[PDB]
Amino acid sequence: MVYVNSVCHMKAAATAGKVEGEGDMQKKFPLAAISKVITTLWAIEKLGVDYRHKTVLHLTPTANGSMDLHVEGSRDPIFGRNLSYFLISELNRMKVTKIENLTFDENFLLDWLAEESPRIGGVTPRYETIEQQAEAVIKNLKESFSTAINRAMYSKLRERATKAKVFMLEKPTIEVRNISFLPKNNYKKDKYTGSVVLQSAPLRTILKRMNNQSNNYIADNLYWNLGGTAAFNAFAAATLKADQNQIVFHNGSGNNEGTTAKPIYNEATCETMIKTLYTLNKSLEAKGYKLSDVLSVANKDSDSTIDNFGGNAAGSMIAKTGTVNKAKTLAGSISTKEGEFYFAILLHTDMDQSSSDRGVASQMIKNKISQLINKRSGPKEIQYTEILALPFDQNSYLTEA
Amino acid sequence: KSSKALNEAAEQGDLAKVKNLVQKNKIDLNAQDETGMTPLMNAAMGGNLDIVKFLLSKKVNLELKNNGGETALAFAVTNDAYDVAEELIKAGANVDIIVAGDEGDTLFMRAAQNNKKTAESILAKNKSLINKANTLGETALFAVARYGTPADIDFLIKKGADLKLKNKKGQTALDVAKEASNQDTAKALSKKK
Repeated sequence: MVYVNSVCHMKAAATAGKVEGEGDMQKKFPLAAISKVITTLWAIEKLGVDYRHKTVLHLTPTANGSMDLHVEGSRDPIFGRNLSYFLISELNRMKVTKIENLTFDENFLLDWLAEESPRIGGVTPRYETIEQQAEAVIKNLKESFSTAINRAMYSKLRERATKAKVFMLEKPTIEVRNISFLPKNNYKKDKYTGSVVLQSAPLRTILKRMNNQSNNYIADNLYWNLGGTAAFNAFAAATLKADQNQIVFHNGSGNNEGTTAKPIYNEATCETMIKTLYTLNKSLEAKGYKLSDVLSVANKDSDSTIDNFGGNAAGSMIAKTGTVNKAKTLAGSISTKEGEFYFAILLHTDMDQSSSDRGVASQMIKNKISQLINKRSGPKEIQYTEILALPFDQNSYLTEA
Repeated sequence: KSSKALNEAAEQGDLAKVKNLVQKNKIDLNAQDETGMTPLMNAAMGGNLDIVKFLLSKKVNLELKNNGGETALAFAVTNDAYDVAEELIKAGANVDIIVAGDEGDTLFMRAAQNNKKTAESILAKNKSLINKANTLGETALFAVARYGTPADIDFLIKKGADLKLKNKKGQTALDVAKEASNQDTAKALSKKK
């Protein structure tokens, strides 16, 4: 079955004013991936919009002329294939082609498929012990970081880097003999250890990438990195003026934490999503940014879930989608001849009754957005150029600590 | 006998797990689950072009329908996986089909609102679909008149949409534009002849 749980909208202004819509604005409903809008605000509030995950690489010469490497981690939530390929290029620029002993500490996260299926839509792996985390990081280092580079994929990445004016070598390699976990408590460096820092892209771009893709891996790891559920609730009380009556979170993504038969979802009231949006926008404006720097733009962001959100929203809506078995959701803003308006639309679905519910819900949401645009005198196209959202940029090149 | 694990893997984009389960060779890939779903439908719904191409290499049936009456092509279009739609059309998927919902929208209609390229690929198979109405007597021109743009209107006018068609309530596209308060499409239609 498909139906409207709740709809809200509010004009974007200096003040959070009149709200109109449908249904109970103060009833909690499953959010699906519009949860990421909230995760996005929380990350920006705690870390700062332009924050950079600064992974430190401790390189010590061995007698054979290779390097030992200790990775001091920054918990970088987009560290996988692409950032690995870039690091390999970078190592070769510094004349490092061979690593003897590669150690890493408790903060080094590496999931090769961070920006790819099935990590985008999958249940994010949750490591209960540090051991379990270490063994999975070993697995990735051993099987992916150290193996023959995928020539076609490296080349696609480099084509993008080149559009982004970031240099990468045509054909770099790395060899790694030994890989093991070494806690930060126990790492101390040799007299001849030189150490260098890899800054990932600014947080706003990591967020733009996450929101474009609906990346569960990135959203869920941000949530843990920020302190998990306890830290989240304090954030919701202080920033959103919201307690369990308004909002309950289990993860950063909005993904199902339970079973197919017995789902558990992040829930909030439609009001809470409007607050989030207003506060996220104010935050970004205070630093000279816009909502389009972290959320997708209809039609204009090709590599996003709203690439094909047609209708009069094309080029005139900034939004995040959401999809779980029990819900289809959308949140963001529309730009119209009467100004910009925040909105949140929450629909119920039942995939267990029919998978056709997702498609039906999708076109209902689109038509609802079009209707809201119609009633505000039609679309006004947004000033925006497609952000190419790479996990590194021109300040990601290796520099001395 | 269908496979839950395979259907979920197809929907979610785990190509490695799909190939792994299909390699053991237990699974009939045309077996439909308790709601009529196939691995191909799940792959299309989830926008996973890699898994579609792999399943098409096994020569699955394109025209099976789930309980909602939808083929894999329909799952692709309705869920904005237009890269998958193109692959399925090139593979011989029937484009003269209905997508789910109360209205009986044609596949062409749903594509015309959302992706111009796939709308053209459909018409390239059957030009008359431009003017094929749904169950309420409405075509693409009616949908985009409500919820679309002047650019949409002229795209359809250029493909031969008929301005003067009436729906089952006796409304033209121009009438539904006005009823929807879409001043932009109303203007575009009411200047046209």
